[PDB]
Amino acid sequence: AIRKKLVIVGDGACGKTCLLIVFSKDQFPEVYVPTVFENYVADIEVDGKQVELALWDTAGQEDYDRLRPLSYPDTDVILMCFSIDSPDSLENIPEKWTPEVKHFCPNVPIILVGNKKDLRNDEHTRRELAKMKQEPVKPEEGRDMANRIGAFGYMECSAKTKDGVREVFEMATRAALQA
Amino acid sequence: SMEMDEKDFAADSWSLAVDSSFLQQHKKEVMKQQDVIYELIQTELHHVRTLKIMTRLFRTGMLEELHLEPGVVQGLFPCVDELSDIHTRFLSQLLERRRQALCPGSTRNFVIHRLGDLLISQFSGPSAEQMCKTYSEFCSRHSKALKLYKELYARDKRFQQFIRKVTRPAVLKRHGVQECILLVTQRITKYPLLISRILQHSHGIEEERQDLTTALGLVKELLSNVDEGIYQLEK
Ligand SMILES: *CC(=O)Nc1cccc(C(=O)NC)c1
Repeated sequence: AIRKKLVIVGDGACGKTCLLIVFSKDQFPEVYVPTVFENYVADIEVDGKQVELALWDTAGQEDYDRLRPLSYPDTDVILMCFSIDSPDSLENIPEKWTPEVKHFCPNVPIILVGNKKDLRNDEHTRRELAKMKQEPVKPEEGRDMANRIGAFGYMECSAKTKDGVREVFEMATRAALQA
Repeated sequence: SMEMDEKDFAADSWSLAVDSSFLQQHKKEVMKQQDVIYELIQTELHHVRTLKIMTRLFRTGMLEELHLEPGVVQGLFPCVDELSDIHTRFLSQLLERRRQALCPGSTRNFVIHRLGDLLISQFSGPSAEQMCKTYSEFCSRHSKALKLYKELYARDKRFQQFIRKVTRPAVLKRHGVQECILLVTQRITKYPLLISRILQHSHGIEEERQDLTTALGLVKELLSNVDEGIYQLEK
């Protein structure tokens, strides 16, 4: 079983900690959703290959530009997260996160992940976003961003309803295996 | 870590750690506040466990089994003894604050009403200065540590065998030499997230809301200085 490292990058409340906790626990935490995620080594068998996948988070490091890059060494796959209920978090993908992830991690496969996809059919989310002349991130805008930033692929998921969660981490392993 | 402290934080939350009949006598906001406080101590227990792995299992194991230059061990595990002493005092103070709060005739039921003062004392004055100066050191030497390890693993067959042997137990699956170093580097950035979520459910007592606000601004002050004091050393 080969060891490959996964790092998830993205804005503040983009749901990267939730995604990581949901996957490492298989289910969405019923009684308590933890504030932090330390690390997890996941046993994933994708397409007949057994891989040990280290999961890391950059949550809490967004403000500390000298500390944050210490997460990147030896990364084999980058999950670039953004929230579907926050079209302003997607604006920072080509402006802020992509140049950094390309400077520290050249040639490392990136998967652009659209989190909180359930919130597209949410009344309160559609209401509050409309008050700022906006609407939830459409799949075509996510695909167009993954295209513009030269990402390996684009994927959507919901840490809450668990839909799409298993499919992202398997695909991340497939990209990490690519040499 | 010791068995007593492992069972005390083995549960997935505070509401699962205490008895069901004890939890039923508290308001939801108290349970939400205690859940986040419990997580701060549970993750501080895991942090000290990680430092004890580096000092006693890796660092110590390397001195007694392998016979390499002690400076190479110092470069592999920088400021670990100092970090161990800093967090063991913090965990000690967090664990006694929990024990003081214990309901009489119980070892699991507790309600921590005062936490702020403990966080202020920790993240201020000489303790904050010693912690700021130690984390700045650790993080500047972090990259050199990962490189020095990769070099030793790709050249030394006895060091390769030592690492295979110590990290064989399942308990250490996510705790290799490299995972431990990043685990430590990321610990300081967890506190503001934890202290902000405690502060969010601590608007019952005003002196507690102000103590948690002072500690929040104190942790960010420390993190900003730790971030401003980093200068990456090359191998
Ligand atoms: C310390 C202690 O006795 N706590 C406790 C546990 C379970 C139930 C109760 C109680 O008061 N039930 C009415 C207290």
